Amino acid sequence: SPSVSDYTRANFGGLSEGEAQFSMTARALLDELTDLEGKLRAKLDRWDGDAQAAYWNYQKEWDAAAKDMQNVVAQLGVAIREAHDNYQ
Repeated sequence: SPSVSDYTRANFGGLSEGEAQFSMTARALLDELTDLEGKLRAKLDRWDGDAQAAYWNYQKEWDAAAKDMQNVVAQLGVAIREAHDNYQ
């Protein structure tokens, strides 16, 4: 019943809403981890040697996982723009 055009605009609306939600979730996670790293580093000098070594390995892992979310939303944003025929 609706036209091809009606369904097409509806689909681009959904893509835009989804992209914005995934972007807000990625930004929220980055803020929370940056805040935690500040708190942990305050007295890192007073930790046991083995625990200090653990920190550098575990920090590396949680930061990489967060960075991956951010890369995914960047690529999705570009793909959606080009699907709209917008190359600027």
